Amino acid sequence: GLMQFTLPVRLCKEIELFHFDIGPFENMWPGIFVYMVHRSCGTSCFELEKLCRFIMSVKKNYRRVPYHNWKHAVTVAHCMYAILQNNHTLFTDLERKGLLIACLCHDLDHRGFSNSYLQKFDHPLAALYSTSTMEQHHFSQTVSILQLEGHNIFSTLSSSEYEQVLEIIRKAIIATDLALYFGNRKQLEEMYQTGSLNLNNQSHRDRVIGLMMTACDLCSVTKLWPVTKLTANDIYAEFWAEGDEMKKLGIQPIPMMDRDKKDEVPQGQLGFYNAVAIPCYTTLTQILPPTEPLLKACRDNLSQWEKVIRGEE
Ligand SMILES: CC(=O)Nc1cccc(-n2ccc(=O)c(-c3ccnn3-c3ccccc3F)n2)c1
Ligand SMILES: [Cl-]
Ligand SMILES: [Mg+2]
Ligand SMILES: [Zn+2]
Repeated sequence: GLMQFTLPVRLCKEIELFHFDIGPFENMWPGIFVYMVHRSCGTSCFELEKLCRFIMSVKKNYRRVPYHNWKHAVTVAHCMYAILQNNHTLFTDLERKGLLIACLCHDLDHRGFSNSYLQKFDHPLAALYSTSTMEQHHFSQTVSILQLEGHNIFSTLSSSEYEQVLEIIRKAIIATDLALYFGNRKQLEEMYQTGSLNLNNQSHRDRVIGLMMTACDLCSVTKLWPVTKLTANDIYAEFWAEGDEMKKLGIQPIPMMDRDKKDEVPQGQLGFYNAVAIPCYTTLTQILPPTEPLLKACRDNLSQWEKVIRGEE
């Protein structure tokens, strides 16, 4: 009960910032997550014994892939921590509980392949879940782990609170399907602009939580340039492996996934910043002003990629 987690001074201070990098010491990441739960939620939200057992089972069920791995899980959870801490009074106790867990679990058992590759391969999961294929699998994996003996971190919640938090977690994980982001952000853009955005409207909160999930999921593009640039390598290592597997199915991959077209990555990054990342953080900053540093950091990285093209690096 009186057992706090305490980080070294540099981490204690920098973990509060949006651009925090969780570092290369894997064995400190569970402790970093618990620290964030305790400050974001309370030392009472979860039983430490059950939480620690849940975290280590989640870790085991992430695969050794270049990008969609345990480090991504904890990175995405830290961005959500930074959003929640900078918007103290806007979120319920259940929401803060649900969303950190949703972020830790959002890519459970990822193989490093897109929904499109699963469908073209004719993977069994594509027959089970026709849309948001991997995201329905990630939620399924989350429910499976919660149901292991001694792993139900929500046990002290009432029956209705339990149904609510699992519904927050389901919608949050489904919302990390980037195919769904484009329409979600458009709707939020319309609602903010016409003044009809109402955070007491559950359908509206759901949409805002959706956008927070996209923002946390993409947060590699909101780090300092050296982190963003080095993470790009891991992201493209998966894209190129998927490209190889498309060629093995007798399909020419889109240039983004073709390792013969590495020359075109810098211009491909501009499109992604301009079509996806900047619009995401812009709409997020409009709804939640204290998340502005994500947009500023994203714009700085856009400027760095422009410099790569202009041959200045
Ligand atoms: C451009 C478009 O319209 N669609 C699209 C679709 C999927 C991927 C990317 N893509 C390209 C370049 C990147 O750096 C990233 C990117 C940056 C941080 N995270 N992701 C990311 C990685 C894997 C899966 C989804 C992700 F969002 N994503 C673009
Ligand atoms: Cl891979
Ligand atoms: Mg995902
Ligand atoms: Zn993800």
